[PDB]
Amino acid sequence: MKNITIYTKNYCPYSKKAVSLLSSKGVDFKEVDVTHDSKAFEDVMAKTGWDTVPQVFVDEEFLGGCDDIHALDRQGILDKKLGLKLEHHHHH
Ligand SMILES: N[C@@H](CCC(=O)N[C@@H](CS)C(=O)NCC(=O)O)C(=O)O
Repeated sequence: MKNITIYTKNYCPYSKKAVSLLSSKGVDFKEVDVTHDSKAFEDVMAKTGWDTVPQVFVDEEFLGGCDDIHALDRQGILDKKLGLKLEHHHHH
């Protein structure tokens, strides 16, 4: 399983919706609540240059926010990013 992390705040509808989407995918993931934690939020802001929640990561790859991960899903490429099963056809 990949290391999936989402940074959230408890008043934010968009972080709640992103968590919901991730739950809907059947993956395990770590939620880091930064509602009350300036240091943790600043550390992540330094990493991405983004100053909002949610921020979603898969093994150090930053996928963005609520809008971004929903766009990835419409594009059909969120599953792959999250570590869901890949199928390959082998031909001789
Ligand atoms: N369109 C963004 C919206 C993100 C956003 O506006 N987050 C707000 C809270 S609801 C925020 O991080 N405000 C700064 C803060 O709450 O500290 C997304 O898709 O993630």
